[PDB]
Amino acid sequence: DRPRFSFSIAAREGKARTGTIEMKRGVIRTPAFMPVGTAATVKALKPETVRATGADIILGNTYHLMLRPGAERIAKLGGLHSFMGWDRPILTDSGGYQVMSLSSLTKQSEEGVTFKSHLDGSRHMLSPERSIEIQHLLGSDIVMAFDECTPYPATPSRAASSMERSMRWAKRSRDAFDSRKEQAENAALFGIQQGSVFENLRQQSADALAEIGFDGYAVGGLAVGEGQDEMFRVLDFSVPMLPDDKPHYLMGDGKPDDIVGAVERGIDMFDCVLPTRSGRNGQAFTWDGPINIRNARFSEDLKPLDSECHCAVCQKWSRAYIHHLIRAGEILGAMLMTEHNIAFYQQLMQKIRDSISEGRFSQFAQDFRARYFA
Amino acid sequence: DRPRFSFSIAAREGKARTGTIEMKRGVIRTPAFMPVGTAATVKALKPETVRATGADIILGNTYHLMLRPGAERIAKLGGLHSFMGWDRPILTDSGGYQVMSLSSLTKQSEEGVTFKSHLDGSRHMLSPERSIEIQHLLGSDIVMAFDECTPYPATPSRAASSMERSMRWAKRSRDAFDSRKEQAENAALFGIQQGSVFENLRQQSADALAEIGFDGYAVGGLAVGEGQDEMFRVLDFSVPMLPDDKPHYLMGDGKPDDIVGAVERGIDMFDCVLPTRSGRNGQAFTWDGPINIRNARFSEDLKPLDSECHCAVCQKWSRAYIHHLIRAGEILGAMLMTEHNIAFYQQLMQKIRDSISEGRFSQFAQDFRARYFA
Ligand SMILES: [Zn+2]
Ligand SMILES: [Zn+2]
Repeated sequence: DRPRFSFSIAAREGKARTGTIEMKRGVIRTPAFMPVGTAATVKALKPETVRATGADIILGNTYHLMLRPGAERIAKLGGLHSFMGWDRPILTDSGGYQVMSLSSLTKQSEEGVTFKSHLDGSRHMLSPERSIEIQHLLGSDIVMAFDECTPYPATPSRAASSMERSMRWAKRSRDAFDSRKEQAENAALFGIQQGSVFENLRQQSADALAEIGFDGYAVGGLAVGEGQDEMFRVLDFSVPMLPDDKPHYLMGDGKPDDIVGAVERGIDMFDCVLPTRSGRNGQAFTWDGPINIRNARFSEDLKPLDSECHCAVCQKWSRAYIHHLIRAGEILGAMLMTEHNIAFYQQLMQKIRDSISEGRFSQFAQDFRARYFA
Repeated sequence: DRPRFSFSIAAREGKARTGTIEMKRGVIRTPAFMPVGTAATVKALKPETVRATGADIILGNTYHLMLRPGAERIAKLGGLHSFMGWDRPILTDSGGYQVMSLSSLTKQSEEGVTFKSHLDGSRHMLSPERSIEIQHLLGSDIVMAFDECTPYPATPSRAASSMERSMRWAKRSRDAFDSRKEQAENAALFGIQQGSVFENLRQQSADALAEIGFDGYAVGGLAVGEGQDEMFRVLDFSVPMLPDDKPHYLMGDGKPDDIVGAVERGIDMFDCVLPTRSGRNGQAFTWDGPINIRNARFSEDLKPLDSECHCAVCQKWSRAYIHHLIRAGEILGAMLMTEHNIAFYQQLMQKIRDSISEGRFSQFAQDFRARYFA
């Protein structure tokens, strides 16, 4: 019934857009938050719970999956969707970022990268061709081109070199994806803009990616230490360089205010790990800003994590109980914190979508920030 | 509507019985498996999931709760049921066993015991009066008398001394419970038979407890190293000493075959920790015996944990997936293993209840053992 891929914009306000991506496995409402699944699980949540929070799509980490349980093994078992029990779209990253951040003994070349697993020191390889193949074996719906990441800060020369290599690799990724009929006909492929903080390099990258042609365009290389002011400054000039009629995906971690500002700058998709990572460490998001539930001030607080949140956690349990669970190291604490935090991010996305649709997003952003930072 | 406490026996076969305990917060089907909640949580499960597995009642560990978050704190917050979100009956243990097993610097006397917390070395006290008070503060439905445990093996003299002290403490527990109107009118009190492996001491203990009078009678002091043959030998003579018309509660850990044999000997209630403890360590129960899901033989096994199990885990996920989760140390692995194992124990209890009701329990026990140990 549904097409391989169709992005439609229903409403706009300034640079912000709201709409839908239709794919074979489901519809994705945009702007979208895509919860992160590492090794075939969204931390401490059954897939049905992830869906109940409002997620339309989740991310799978290729690097983690190729190490454990293995890409070929997942294919033999019927693919990632079947394996983990999530039947809606899955976006897979290329594996490259985690190779840089997590792996050891990395050897980089124009062909790709060889590296040692951080788990057992076994040797592995990634390349544009192999990354696209692994994403095929997983049965990914949205496949990411394999690129070479640029650390922050980067000199103009190094940023240019890595961007140029990334563009050559974007073409190789495109060709690998297209040559595999089943993948080409059923999945989508996104390209990744590079260029660090440099406007000229960002423009060259956008031009190269548009010439190749992709179903969507990510902004890569941000959220890696430059800070919000600089990230926003780069997004100001970078997002307008990308094709307007395709989704714009900001890759990287983000707080609620990062998401709001990025949407104001034309971003349609987010993959923030913060709500799945920081939940078990005690951080809970609320409309009045984040709290750390471990703080002693919550030990006898009968209110829910957030006073307005519609999630199941906030309907049933108190701050006092969750404080106890997290302090005690109980698994249920991680379950409840993670469900609430992902649900909070999804409610943020719903408010963003509704406000853009109603032409009051700028007001929403101002009201959101005033209260969140009060 | 329902009474404070009413135990009714609907059917019998040999020493085995099936029936119901009616209490204000709900009906408990017997023979019953009562999943263990330590510090106000059944490991890795929301209360609704615990209920979905078939549990009618759960256990709360008094020792753990008095340390964290504290009994007075739980009372201030509205009681244990409200705190953790379980609205059905809760049985609380007295705290005594864990004082012996887990605490340090224990000082025992005829008055009670003082001890240091294993968490932070803070000093605490338990006595018949204080244990009953803590169970009141938690809002327990079934309160356990506070006793003095007897290690295995025990000399006849030491077993007699501890049994005699336990009987004096049973009277003190009875009086403390009765003097508190709200507790006496709404909760039930069980006494605990002691006497180690000695028939004469078990008889003296049963006589003392029956003279005092309780709503139910536990068999204490077993499942502590004597092994199944000896446990069954002691149950053979010990259970018939207890009043026939009240529930018989075996305190201690147990495998599926321990439960079946104990029911054959007249036990009505079980509190086995094994399914909540061993799940995250890899052990899954099946009708063909236990398996360890971490074993490499399961890495590509698409079958559910058990071929007949009706639990949600066995409807949705494969052995291969759960193998991966447990090997990877993922929280979802513990969630799924624990849900399946508790559900397996509940299905065992349902088959036991149905077979007794139908006068075919002896056949069920034989068939169960033949297959479980094949
Ligand atoms: Zn919530
Ligand atoms: Zn099952």
